[PDB]
Amino acid sequence: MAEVEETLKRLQSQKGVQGIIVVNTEGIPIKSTMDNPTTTQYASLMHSFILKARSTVRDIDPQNDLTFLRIRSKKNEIMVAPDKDYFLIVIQNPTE
Amino acid sequence: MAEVEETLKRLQSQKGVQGIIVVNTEGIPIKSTMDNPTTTQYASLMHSFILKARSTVRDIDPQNDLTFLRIRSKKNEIMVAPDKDYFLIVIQNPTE
Repeated sequence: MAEVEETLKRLQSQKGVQGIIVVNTEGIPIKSTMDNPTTTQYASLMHSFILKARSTVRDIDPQNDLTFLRIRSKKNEIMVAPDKDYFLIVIQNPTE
Repeated sequence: MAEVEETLKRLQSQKGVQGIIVVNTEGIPIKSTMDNPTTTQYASLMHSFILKARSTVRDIDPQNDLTFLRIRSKKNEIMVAPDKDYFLIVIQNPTE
């Protein structure tokens, strides 16, 4: 938990970050700064993102693994990837 | 089409590139450098990939549109995004 808190501090301290969400293996948002309705949705939505893309990646090759999933949108970029036992979600302005 | 072809030559000319594929909205790989079975599979799950995320993003909000899909793997990084009427896919070694 502290790990995410250490990164959230610098993120929320810098300009560009819109909010950081953290979901556990159970699916519950252990921590989040986004909106109420925006967090609850992102929790499952994001969690399902890596879950869906994962089953697909397996088709890309026999021996593969997921460790990064970005999606540059029109509003902002939300970084999401599989962690030890949780799903990190970093939302902020676009970089591309 | 030519645009993608111009970028393919340079890519195939440089190291790192594993293989580039060019699929349309219908599902026909106008261009491909990978293997026979490797192309069909890639172009197969390709359309299924965008259709998967595009279906999820709809939950994030009403007004939006994906324009970048990157997935860092263990074998290589596969980046794909929506084009004029096709889906460009650049496969090569990892960058980050």
